[PDB]
Amino acid sequence: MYKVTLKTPSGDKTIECPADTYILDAAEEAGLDLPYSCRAGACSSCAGKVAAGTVDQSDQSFLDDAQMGNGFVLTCVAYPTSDCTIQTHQEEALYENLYFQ
Ligand code: FES
Repeated sequence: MYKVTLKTPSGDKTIECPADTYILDAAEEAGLDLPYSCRAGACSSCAGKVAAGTVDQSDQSFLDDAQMGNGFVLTCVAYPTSDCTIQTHQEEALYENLYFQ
């Protein structure tokens, strides 16, 4: 898998997310304070933030490719296309920016 360090409001943890399996599976495995939702992309409140590396969230709701470069991504239907660091609870970041990055 790819090693993605999820940045949670409680800290950070490196998970192993397969190139076929969405981050949240490995994310919850790692022990994050990450909720569980649809895994189908019915919303974007559970939108992770690509702090580092990259992931596959092309079919994200109202998030665009540029947002991924900005470091804004989806946790439900996305997984690392490389080893990365992914912020969790920063859903707003796609909506505005959250001023994190
Ligand atoms: S629950 Fe609908 S996208 Fe996470």
